[PDB]
Amino acid sequence: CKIKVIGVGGGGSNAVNRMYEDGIEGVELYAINTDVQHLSTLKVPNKIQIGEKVTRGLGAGAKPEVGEEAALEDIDKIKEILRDTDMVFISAGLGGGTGTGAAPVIAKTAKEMGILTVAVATLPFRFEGPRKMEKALKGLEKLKESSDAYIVIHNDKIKELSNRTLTIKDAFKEVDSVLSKAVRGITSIVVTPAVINVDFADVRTTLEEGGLSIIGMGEGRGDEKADIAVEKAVTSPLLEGNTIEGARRLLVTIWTSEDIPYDIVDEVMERIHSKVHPEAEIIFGAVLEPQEQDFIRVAIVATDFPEEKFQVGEKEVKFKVIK
Ligand SMILES: Nc1nc2c(nc(N3CCOCC3)n2[C@@H]2O[C@H](COP(=O)(O)OP(=O)(O)OP(=O)(O)O)[C@@H](O)[C@H]2O)c(=O)[nH]1
Ligand SMILES: [Mg+2]
Repeated sequence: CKIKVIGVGGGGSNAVNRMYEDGIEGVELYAINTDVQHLSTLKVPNKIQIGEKVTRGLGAGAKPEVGEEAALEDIDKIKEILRDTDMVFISAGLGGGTGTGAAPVIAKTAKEMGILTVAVATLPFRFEGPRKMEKALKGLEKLKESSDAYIVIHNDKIKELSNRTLTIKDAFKEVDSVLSKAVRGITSIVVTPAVINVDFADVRTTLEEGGLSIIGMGEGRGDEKADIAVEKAVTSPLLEGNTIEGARRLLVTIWTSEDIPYDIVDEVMERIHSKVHPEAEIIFGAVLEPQEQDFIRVAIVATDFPEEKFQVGEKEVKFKVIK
């Protein structure tokens, strides 16, 4: 199965860099940016500029329209990277110019090529201010038109669920860690020899035209680990306003330490089926978590919601038209 992960803009690129550092295997990684200095700092193996003419290699100045133009100008570069691909993850931090503006053009180009197109988009922290969030939400409306599924993660939910950080740098490292777990949990059950592999065909049937997608993760240790992990995952969505229990399709990854036998999945999946929608179609895989002991992590990607709505702080977000 040919899977690619494409980071778009600075934040998106940083998440893909973390995936590389975390040892993602069996996938080809790319970083796309209009800011050439930032590209030069990355360890991601494939580094691609867009927008030389409109930005001169100096970034998009927080203007999504310039990110969009950069992608359109260089749509040939994008098509070349997307050749011979089954699935692509498009990782973007929404709220700047390049991720916000270019991600929809890359997504549309992939989807028109028949590639299973999964956006992995963050919404900004509250400390980034109100204008970055407005721009993020406007861009998300274009990204959704262009994607099979769009996983939306609100950085404030990561902060709520994580240790206090003392630098903005460290706040973003926690975001990158979560995004990396989220993506590696899907890829590793398809393209690496796993505890329980899933067929790519099943990942496609789960995510194709799924639309808004929400993730929740939970860890469990010791004797009650299945119940603890499942309860935490289902009650810890990384986007508010649409409970994981209403989704009609779900993709579940069970990470297991080496000492936990595979049949832990029997109990996990019974508990998940009891908690979520009775008619949900759920596909699941299992993969090893190195360096852990007496441990599982349950990660749930929930999609195919009845309504493509969510909440950010005190704002209920709906889009104009759902295709
Ligand atoms: N995963 C992840 N996300 C990050 C990271 N850093 C940021 N920002 C980017 C903005 O400055 C503060 C930190 N972001 C987020 O990226 C969002 C977009 O910023 P950007 O990716 O730097 O912007 P761009 O797509 O490069 O657009 P430009 O061409 O610079 O206008 C921000 O709102 C942040 O929430 C990071 O290291 N990892
Ligand atoms: Mg930038």
